Amino acid sequence: SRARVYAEVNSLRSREYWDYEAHVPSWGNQDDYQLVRKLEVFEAIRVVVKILKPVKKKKIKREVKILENLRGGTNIIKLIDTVKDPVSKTPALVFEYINNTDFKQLYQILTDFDIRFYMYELLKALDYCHSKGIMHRDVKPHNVMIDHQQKKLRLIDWGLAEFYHPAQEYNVRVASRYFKGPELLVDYQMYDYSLDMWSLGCMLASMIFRREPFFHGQDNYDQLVRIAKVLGTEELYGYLKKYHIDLDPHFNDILGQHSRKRWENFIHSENRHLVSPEALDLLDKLLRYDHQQRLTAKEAMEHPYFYPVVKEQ
Ligand SMILES: O=C1C=C2C[C@]3(O)COc4c(ccc(O)c4O)C3=C2C=C1O
Ligand SMILES: [Cl-]
Repeated sequence: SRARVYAEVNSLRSREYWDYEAHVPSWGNQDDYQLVRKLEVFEAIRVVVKILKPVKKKKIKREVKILENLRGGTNIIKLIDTVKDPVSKTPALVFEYINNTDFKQLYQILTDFDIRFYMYELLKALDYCHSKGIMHRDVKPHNVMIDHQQKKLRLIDWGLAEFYHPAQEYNVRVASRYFKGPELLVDYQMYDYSLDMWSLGCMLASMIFRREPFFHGQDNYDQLVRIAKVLGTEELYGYLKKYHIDLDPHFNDILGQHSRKRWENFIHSENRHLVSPEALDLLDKLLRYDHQQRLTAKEAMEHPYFYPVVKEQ
């Protein structure tokens, strides 16, 4: 399997780009930054300070190299410095301050324009990083930072983000349960930037249908079952057949007969305004079992759904 876009990007670049094992950060004095408040992560002297956890050294390079690569990115959060504590020789990331407004409080008040705006802003981010050979693997509304007064956005926490090298197999052990795409739930390693487009999409469902999460699996197997109830099982099975995927025996007695529903099955009085058939066209093109069948980040910014947002640019 391969990416429809940006697939060579890293290959055409100096090894130094994407070989993070070879990265050597300069760690600075965290005494430049004092605890003000806690979010883990803290606010400080403004900034936000991330204390890297009991994590292997290799995992840390990957997140610094990637943040430097994406420095100067549209709607991508930015790194002011990487530091350590004098007494505590533990590594630390320090980011620009965005004045957050927790998505659970801010989603319920969104207008059918707010949604496309903030989704457009997300796609600006995802496409930019997809164009640098990096894939996020952790797009949830938690990692989507918004300032509704400022109407700014930042995609955050690149703790999990990996460089894309074609035909490379990746850990299927990433992302949050609700925003995991089918590739992760059926143990398929040869995934790419499409994953984030499932993530994003999943969030689209939530924003216009106000069912948050949209796919609320109660375990990791159920998370695929929950998806088969919308998208249908036959279309699922064909997807597995195509990529010659071994289906774990536990899925045997928990899928069965399921039908492609109508994305309109999810409209009701409370969400009526927020749905437009342009939302329901993009959305379909975004939530497809087959990672390759899915919209790219670019093709998405082109969907009609955003014609109202491009107009006021
Ligand atoms: O891994 C993380 C995790 C967070 C959690 C979180 O604290 C959310 O809230 C934030 C923020 C950063 C700046 C900011 O201004 C803000 O409000 C966050 C992060 C950045 C990261 O890289
Ligand atoms: Cl990983």
